[PDB]
Amino acid sequence: SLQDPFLNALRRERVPVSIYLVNGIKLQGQIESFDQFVILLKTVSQMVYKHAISTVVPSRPVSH
Amino acid sequence: SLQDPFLNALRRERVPVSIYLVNGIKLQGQIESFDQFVILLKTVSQMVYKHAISTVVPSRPVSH
Amino acid sequence: SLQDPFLNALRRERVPVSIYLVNGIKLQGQIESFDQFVILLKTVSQMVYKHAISTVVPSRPVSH
Amino acid sequence: SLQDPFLNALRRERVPVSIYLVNGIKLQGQIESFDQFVILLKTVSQMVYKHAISTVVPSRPVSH
Amino acid sequence: SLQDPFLNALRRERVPVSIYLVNGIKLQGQIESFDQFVILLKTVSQMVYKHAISTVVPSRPVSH
Amino acid sequence: SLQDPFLNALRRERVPVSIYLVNGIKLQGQIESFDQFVILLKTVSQMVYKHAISTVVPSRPVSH
Repeated sequence: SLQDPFLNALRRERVPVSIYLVNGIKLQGQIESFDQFVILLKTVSQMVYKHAISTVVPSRPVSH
Repeated sequence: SLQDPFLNALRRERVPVSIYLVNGIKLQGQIESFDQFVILLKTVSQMVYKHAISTVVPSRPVSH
Repeated sequence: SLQDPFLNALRRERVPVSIYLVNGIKLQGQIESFDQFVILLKTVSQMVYKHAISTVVPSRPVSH
Repeated sequence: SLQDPFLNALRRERVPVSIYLVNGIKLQGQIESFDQFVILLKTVSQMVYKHAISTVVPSRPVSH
Repeated sequence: SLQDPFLNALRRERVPVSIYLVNGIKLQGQIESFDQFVILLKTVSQMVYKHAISTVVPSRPVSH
Repeated sequence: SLQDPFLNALRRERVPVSIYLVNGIKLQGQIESFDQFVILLKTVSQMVYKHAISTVVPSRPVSH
């Protein structure tokens, strides 16, 4: 109810984001797409499993 | 049955909280919103997956 | 079938407990309440996600 | 289909076991009881969440 | 909705991939097959549980 | 759809396997049996929770 509109706003607005993983790695890029279980983060797109994500941090505020 | 009224009390009362992640990071801010799987924590709001959270600690006691 | 009566006994008897988290932290306090996914542990009550808990250890034996 | 008869054999036969947790801790004792999500391991009984367990190792072979 | 066509594209196109695990290990190979819970990664094929995967990174862009 | 025939092939053929856990431990033995949630790995058989497994690696290729 909140997750989907937040991720969709980031995707639609092409906002650069930081995705912090539970193991301490920081990914950065734009959300190309997402589904129930994964986020596709744009050299290639990488498929990130949500279960591995701790936080998604927009580079700037977004309407949601 | 307990989680939702606790989080809602924190959100409604705008109580500063600490969210401790399973990987040892401490986040701090106010709960803007939450749903089944995520908490939105207010420079930007960040989307925190519950699966990554160990504990939510209010800065002061809250009615719940 | 076992979890609920065990936690309820600890709550009802107000037994001090240690809650060990998967990341190695030890929490201590009394169980105020619990639900499907969280335990509320009593300066403030903190909301502990069960997914982050490894073991719940009573400070003394309890009827269950 | 395998988990329940294995755990029940350990419980019924009162076999000492080692329960290794995902965080590297080793617990030892006898299985008093178990349910869908937890194992009760016998100074006090401690409630171990299965999600925190990596392996259950009997101290000797058991019929199962 | 996104995961399955992405993995299927990698499998069909036999694209070398890197599979990063939550514990920091990097696996490399070609996706032979996958199902709801596992990916088979091609000396032998190894069965990788999705719950252990953080990211799947194609070695080159793929139609999806 | 893939996991069950792979594990069954390993079990039926009694192929030595390595089971790598998410915490970095390596287990070795033969799969005696498995179910939805656990694998029984043959001094004693140990019960390994799948949630703790990262990869299952056959010692030699197997029909599947």
